[PDB]
Amino acid sequence: VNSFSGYLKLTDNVYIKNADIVEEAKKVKPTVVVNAANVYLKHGGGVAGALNKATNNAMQVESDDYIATNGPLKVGGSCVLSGHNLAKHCLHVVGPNVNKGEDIQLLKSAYENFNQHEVLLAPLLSAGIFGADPIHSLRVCVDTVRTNVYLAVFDKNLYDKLVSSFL
Ligand SMILES: COC(=O)[C@]1(CO)CCN(c2ncnc3[nH]c4cc(F)ccc4c23)C1
Repeated sequence: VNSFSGYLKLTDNVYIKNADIVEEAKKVKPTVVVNAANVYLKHGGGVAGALNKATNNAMQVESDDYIATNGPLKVGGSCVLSGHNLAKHCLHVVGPNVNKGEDIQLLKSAYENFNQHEVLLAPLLSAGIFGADPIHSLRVCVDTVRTNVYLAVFDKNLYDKLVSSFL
């Protein structure tokens, strides 16, 4: 038993809700919140800009030190950093950005990072400003993640569509 509430169950291990991940994170304090990161951990907009704003820019400060030490992430890769006031940990995962021409097949590799964590609160990778089809992203999520994932979908219209079209 865990503290996530109001989710619809899609599969044995995947759950979905219409929610603001920042507010969902603020109430649940999950062990892991996933950020829709880029390779530079520049949290300017989308989910990343919202999560970072909710941390009063502490996420960005921590991220800049991470990059200065380690260099950029790989597309499809991830790193674990602090969850600040939102979660114990933040798993920064880089899905491919279609608006940069990145290979959508890397989306499966991106979701594989979730399997290193037993339970996660997450957005749909490569959705939103990353330019992928959220329905495809949901399919890859279901077919790749084996751990327990609670997907927060900000847009109510999109949430309803994802549910109605789910196979
Ligand atoms: C149509 O696709 C989308 O909604 C996205 C657009 O890039 C992709 C994923 N995403 C989010 N997903 C779950 N919670 C979210 N809270 C947010 C707060 C913000 F200020 C901005 C975005 C989100 C957000 C936004």
